[PDB]
Amino acid sequence: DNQFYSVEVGDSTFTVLKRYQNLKPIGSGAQGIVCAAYDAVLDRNVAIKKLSRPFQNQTHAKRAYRELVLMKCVNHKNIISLLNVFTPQKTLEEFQDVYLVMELMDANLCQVIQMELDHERMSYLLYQMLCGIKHLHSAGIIHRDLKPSNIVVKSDCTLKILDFGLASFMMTPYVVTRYYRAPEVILGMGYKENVDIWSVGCIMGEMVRHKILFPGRDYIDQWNKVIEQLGTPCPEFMKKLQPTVRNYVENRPKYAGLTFPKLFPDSLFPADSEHNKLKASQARDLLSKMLVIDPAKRISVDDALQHPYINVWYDPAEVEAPPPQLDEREHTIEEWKELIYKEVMN
Ligand SMILES: COc1ccccc1Nc1cc2cnn(-c3csc(C(=O)NC4COC4)c3)c2cc1F
Repeated sequence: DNQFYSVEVGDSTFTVLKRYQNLKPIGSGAQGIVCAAYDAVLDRNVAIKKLSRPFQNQTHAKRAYRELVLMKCVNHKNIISLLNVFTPQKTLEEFQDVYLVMELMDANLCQVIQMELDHERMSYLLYQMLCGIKHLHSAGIIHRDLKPSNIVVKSDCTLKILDFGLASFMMTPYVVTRYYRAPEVILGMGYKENVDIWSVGCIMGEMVRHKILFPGRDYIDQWNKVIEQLGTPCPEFMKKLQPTVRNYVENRPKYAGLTFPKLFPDSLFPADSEHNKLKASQARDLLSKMLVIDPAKRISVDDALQHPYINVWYDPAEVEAPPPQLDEREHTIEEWKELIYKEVMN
């Protein structure tokens, strides 16, 4: 008679509704554990993420409350949608965990980057990323923390973006990934819409190079790998920095920056036919417009969707979407509990 049952997937206890059967682990981020299962009601396979007590601290509660509201507020083919929310607990006092159900995908973008892709599939994945990004901007949402681990794909090359970005001490052993954050985020300078274009550039470069473009233990090593490859930024970008961080960055050794045919040689691109030779140059051209330190010179999302390497998928009903207030604050763990609990009850 109990409409719930408990399964032990790895070390986490998955207490889900009886409609979800055959639970199997598929992924693991930092906010919860994800499982695949068969939804006996909808007759389809779903992905279930379990958020263990998200009100336990401010970082977990701010992120959980954020993505819980936006996923019923924003819809798109390239932005993941909510299928069902539930908690096995009955009252606010007993409230513990939140389970998010979404349509099951086939792989992470990290698994796809490890593969060798043609120009058709690379351009299509990059087209779907810019479509969902522009819908986020159309809804007044800027990500600033795009990364392959939060992007899922299917075998038919369909792409969807999992999370909604940044708004922070972490009491956890798992470290966050910062290799894809724009220089303005690395140095704290303020941003516009095109801050996510940089993250697209690091991903697109990684699909070609099969190596993290700007690795490092901290922002100290990361900014080094940026200027050692793209070059020391121009003084107009310099003066836009805060005086403290402007001094440190200006005091670094000056680099001319390697050219883009050198950062991405032709041997890394499908270059056997004439059509493949042209697409390799168009791809490298999009890398040149996206991977630039200065945001004022950086290409925008709308201009990237019209780039020759991308606009082969251009379709008006697919690019844009309707545009659908502001709940940013600081609460206690008890206040955060009720705020998240009522969002689950809806
Ligand atoms: C509700 O979820 C969320 C909501 C909000 C933010 C994040 C999430 N997390 C999240 C969602 C999804 C959907 N798909 N995958 C997936 C990766 S790999 C694979 C697979 O191996 N599929 C094979 C087995 O049958 C084909 C399937 C996910 C992995 C995830 F971490």
